[PDB]
Amino acid sequence: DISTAVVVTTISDGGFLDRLAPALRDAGARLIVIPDRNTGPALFAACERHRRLGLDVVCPSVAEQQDLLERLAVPDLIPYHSDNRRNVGYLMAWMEGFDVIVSMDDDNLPTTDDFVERHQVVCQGPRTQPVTASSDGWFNNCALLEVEPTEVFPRGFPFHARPAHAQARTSVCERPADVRINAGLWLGDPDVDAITRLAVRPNALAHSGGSVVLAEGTWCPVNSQNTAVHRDALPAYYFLRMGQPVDGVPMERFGDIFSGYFVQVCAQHLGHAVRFGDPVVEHPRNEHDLLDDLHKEVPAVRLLDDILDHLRDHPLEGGDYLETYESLSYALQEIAERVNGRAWSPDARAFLHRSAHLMRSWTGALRTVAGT
Repeated sequence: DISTAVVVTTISDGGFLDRLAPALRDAGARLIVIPDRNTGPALFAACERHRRLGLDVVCPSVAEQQDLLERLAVPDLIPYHSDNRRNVGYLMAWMEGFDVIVSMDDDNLPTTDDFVERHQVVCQGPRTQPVTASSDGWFNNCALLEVEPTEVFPRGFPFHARPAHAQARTSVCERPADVRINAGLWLGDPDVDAITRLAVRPNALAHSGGSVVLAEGTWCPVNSQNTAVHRDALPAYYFLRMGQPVDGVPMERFGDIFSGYFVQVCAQHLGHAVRFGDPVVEHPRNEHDLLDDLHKEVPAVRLLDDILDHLRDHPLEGGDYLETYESLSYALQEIAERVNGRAWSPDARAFLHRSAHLMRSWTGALRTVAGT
């Protein structure tokens, strides 16, 4: 019997619970809600109300969060006033021993009653199955949706790849694959970068293309808004800390762009696969300072293409996700000094070195829980 924990970090009143609780109550999943400093006492009351409405929801105060993190010798790992606190749920799910961790934004909702069931596709084992390859090494998961004005790419999709991608070949082949990451897609406002939402304000109308499993060597960004990770891969899913300056501008909003590529690079080196498609969620068009999104995303966007390129020519070592993830952190340190370009000021290069330390601090903590 497959156990599942859904992880959500929020500073809201808690109102999403009222419409989120159905899919998770019926499937008997656990919801881990990770509050921050600024989370009013509304949520906790919504937490306990929904609990004896049947739902297995837990909601640890910042105080409980910091007790746990001190015991794991990681008091400074996870900052406050940040959706990085997601990581606290990840850890808790992994300690309690769930099979499936689903990362959810406090912002979208299941559109089907089989939501939890379809995310269990990451516990079906290795089997031969249709596998999707792309001659350019990239796959565009938004091609699986009907958007509205024009075609779009996902947030985190590399920019150097987009012009030639229309001329790439897509294959499908029955081959051994082992799905460990299921990235479910989004109706309404699709997960595009700020550059794209300013330009075309896309609207995702339907899920039309079914689902796919990417061949080794075919990559695609994976966010943490509607994503199932098998407990084994959880170690490589550390949500990257934002705030590092690129040429003086502090990076924000790409912590899951890095997590999604890091777990994917890691999964593939271990013979595992990323899946895209169902279960789909609806993400309401809740617009805000789109210009401020852009200023926050441009620093990370200026780096990501060079980082991806160098990751393709860096072999990793390791037999499990922890060992592979630490290998990756060391590769990022070498990439940091090898890479060239106008955006690679000394603070940008140092960004890779600090995240690398932070990934190893994260794996250190996993090692302590698993040592006792």
